[PDB]
Amino acid sequence: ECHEKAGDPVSLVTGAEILTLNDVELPNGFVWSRTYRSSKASRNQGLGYGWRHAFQFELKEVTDEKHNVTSWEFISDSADEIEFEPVEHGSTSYQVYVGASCHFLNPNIRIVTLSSGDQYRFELVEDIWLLKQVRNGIFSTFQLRYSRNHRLIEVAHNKRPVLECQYDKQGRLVELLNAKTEQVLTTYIYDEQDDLVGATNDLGLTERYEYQDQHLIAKRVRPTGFTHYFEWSGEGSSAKCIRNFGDSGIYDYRFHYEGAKSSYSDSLDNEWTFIHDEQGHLLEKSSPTGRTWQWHYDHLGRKEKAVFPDNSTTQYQYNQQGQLISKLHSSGAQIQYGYDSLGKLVKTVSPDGDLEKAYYNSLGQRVWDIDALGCVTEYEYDKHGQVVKRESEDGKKSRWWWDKQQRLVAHEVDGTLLRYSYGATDLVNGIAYPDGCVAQISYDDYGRRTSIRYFNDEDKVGYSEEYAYDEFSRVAQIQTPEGVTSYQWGALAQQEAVIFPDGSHISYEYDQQRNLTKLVRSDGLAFEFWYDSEGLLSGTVGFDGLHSQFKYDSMGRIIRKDVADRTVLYSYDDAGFLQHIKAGNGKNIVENHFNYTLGGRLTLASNRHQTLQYQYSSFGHLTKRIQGQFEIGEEFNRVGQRVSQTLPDKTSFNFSYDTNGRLSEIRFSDDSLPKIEFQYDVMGRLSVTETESFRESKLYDGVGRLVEQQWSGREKKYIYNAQNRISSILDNTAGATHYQYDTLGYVTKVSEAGSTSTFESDSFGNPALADSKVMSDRIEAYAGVRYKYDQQGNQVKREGDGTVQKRVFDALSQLVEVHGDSSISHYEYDALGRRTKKITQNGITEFLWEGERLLGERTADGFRWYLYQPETYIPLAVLENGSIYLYECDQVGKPERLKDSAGNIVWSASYDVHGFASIDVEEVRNPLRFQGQYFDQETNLHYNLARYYDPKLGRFIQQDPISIAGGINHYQYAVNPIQWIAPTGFLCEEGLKRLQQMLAEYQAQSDVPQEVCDQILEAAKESSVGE
Repeated sequence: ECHEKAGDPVSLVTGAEILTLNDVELPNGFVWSRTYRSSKASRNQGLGYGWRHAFQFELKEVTDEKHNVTSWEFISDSADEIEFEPVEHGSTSYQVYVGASCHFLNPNIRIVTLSSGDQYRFELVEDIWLLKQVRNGIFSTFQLRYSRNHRLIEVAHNKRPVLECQYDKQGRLVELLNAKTEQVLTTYIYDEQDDLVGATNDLGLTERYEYQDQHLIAKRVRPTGFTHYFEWSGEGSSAKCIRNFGDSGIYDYRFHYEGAKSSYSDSLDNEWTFIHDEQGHLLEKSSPTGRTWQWHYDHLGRKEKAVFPDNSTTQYQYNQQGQLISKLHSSGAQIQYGYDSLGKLVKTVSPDGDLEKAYYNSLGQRVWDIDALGCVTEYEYDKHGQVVKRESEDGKKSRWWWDKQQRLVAHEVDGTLLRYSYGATDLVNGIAYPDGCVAQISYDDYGRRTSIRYFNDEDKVGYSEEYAYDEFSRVAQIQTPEGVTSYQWGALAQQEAVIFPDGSHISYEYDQQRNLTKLVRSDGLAFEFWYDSEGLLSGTVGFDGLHSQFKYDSMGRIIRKDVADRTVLYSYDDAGFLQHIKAGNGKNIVENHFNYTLGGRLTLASNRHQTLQYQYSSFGHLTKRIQGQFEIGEEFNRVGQRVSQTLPDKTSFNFSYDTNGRLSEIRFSDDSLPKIEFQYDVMGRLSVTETESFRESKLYDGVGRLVEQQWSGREKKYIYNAQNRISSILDNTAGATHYQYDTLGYVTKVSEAGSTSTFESDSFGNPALADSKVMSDRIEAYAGVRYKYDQQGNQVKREGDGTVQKRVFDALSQLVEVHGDSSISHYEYDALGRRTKKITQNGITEFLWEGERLLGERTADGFRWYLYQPETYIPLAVLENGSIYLYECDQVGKPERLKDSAGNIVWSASYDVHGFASIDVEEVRNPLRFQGQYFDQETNLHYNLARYYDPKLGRFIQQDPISIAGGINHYQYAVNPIQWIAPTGFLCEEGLKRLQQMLAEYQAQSDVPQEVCDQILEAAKESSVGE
């Protein structure tokens, strides 16, 4: 038995049907669900026959005729029973092969700690044990109260009631109140028979249920529609449900029994086999493709060994207490857990040798937390049992404030101290930031968010955002200052269509089993998907072809891509990691080599051009980077911070942190270079950079947008339009630039001098100039330049004004050579996909990488290192020939000015709208154009991390391996290069991130849904492997 689309996973071979539905959900951790069970559907308590809410716990005490108890029965959801033996006071039961325990604190207090991590504190009143505490999480608890009659009412959230039960005089519940501005939420409906028939949700949704003859579910009708039918072949609790009819996306679900095995059909003619023993123990599970899972028990009720489809075994080892002690994998490492006398997880050992432990108080509070890297965290609770401090080592201590109503009044992380304010109900309507900004939220009468309005005093800045929902439960329209966006769902949360401004529409066509089949745009181009019998992506077709194969393994891992020209031939370590990659295109082999240890920490990535060996000392932190003939060390502190990074040039600059755990001082070891100091803002943003000869200060209007920059001799101001876009840039050194955009985010025209520039484009980023010529998505002619592509979709030939340039790549779609008129260049890449050596006519250039960003280079004239911001890719204070040169970057991070510590500027340049830089004063070269971009002059290109960007055309010259998961346009760099940085190539984002942007709700729409996006990301491992 297993999961099916027309219901819930089956819990018994006899055909026990389960149905879990959530009635109400609160956005603070509260939920009210219900569970139905076809088996044992002859008892009625609370709801109808078989229905049970999540707060029904009895803990009965079984008695016999001899006036002896000898048994305590604990009943949980889905009719699960556990038997505990009677013990004396101050002792526990230590139940076997279930992993539970029954602690007896006092004669009226019991604690039932299950294997999940709950406590279930029960209290005796006169003769029966009623549930009083749940403690389903670390901070989420549930308090229960009872009246003179034994009925559950007044459910609370750790201090305060948020729901009711409103029991009826008949003996059931019909309506659920709110205990605060009382209003109907569920209004259960009952017929003359004792069985749940109608739901009648608060928003008007009515879900009907009809039982055939014996309170067994025969049909169910959702409020939107797509009813589901049921048929049975037995009587009573021994009835086997067969032929589960579906109507939304499924149309066939057959179940066949044979007494010893069970076969399950599907709507795509796919059957799974299940073979059980004489009991409910699952022995074998067979897939229609050939994958077989096997289980072997220890003749005690618990599992002992598991066998996967591949030739591997996983064994378990318990103790005399019935808890899981160790789990060992075949030809690998093992995991070891350790519990306390109560039965909660207290210690866990990782396969890499890093232990994680904690401590639980006598009231369930967790204190003295220690992570894997090593950090003592001290928890502090108030009189009401809520964390107030959560203090770690070296700052990183939060602060929480509560009122008489025990509501979140103030929360602090690193010094923000933002305040919250609630309205007339238990919902926060106002947020006050320490910079003066105030964000108000306006809701509707159904408790949903409708409007958000930001406003700041003494500056007159702010905007608004609005949302409009659909008929039943979905979002229909979102109105932002940029524009309006509409959505159309397929009555099953599928979003059949999305509508973007300027008349843009994207349609999604699904198929059976609810799989994304086709994505159609407005111009007729379609992206097609094809799945196999296993539900995985078996093929993809882009807007211009590019067929794929996507071969998988017996465990669910991709083996080869084979996208119409070249396979990758992935080879795994046979333990859970990648080992080898061999790609080929026209007699071109790369032969990458990967080595991994038990639990990560590869420490090795071998290639034909590099070695890339790493070293770890202790606590799981890296301490040595050995790249080719270069060695970089580290001096990680006992608290986890890193200081005194040693370089092969014997520089070894030291770091010094301050309160709240932030970088505050950088002191070189040369004893001749001055130190650079940083000063952050109350909001947590870097504001001042101070040095004896360089003072930089960036200001903010009070909302989170950068407005003014000063460098003690030069000032830059930015003026935004009504659409929250950079409109005017005024530099103190005789400069005024104005931008004008279209209805979308693209730029239409720019004016910087007596001459102006104009651009035209459609709603998909393609150029719409008078001389632009594109076939489907690639540019064939632009500004008199002819581009000749290949079968893959990469710029191969470029014909400009009397100049022809050819480009040749490798089998990994990486540019390896470029031929021109008199300049032939070659490039070398390592196993991580980064450029390590450049061979040109000028000389040999070597690059050193530190993670994802570049760190220094060697141009055969000495050593020069590049420094960046603490947590930003903006370069600053480059070190060369024992001299520090300070940079001056704009709001995007493009270095335009560079000056030594003497008062005179040594490098000056100016950038255009397309990213090209015209240099006028050049004494010290600066090949950095954007954040993480390297500028090649011999080819006049930009290289972020794996792709070449063209500053003249304004977009990349090749498609990324996650093009479908990145955006609708495979060549678009960004919608506008004024507010987007897009580091490391793909995955563009905003350059400046504001804290107020976290309050806005999710857009609930993407270019590709999460499932297909994850399936695409997992299918491309050659570009996602790192450290």
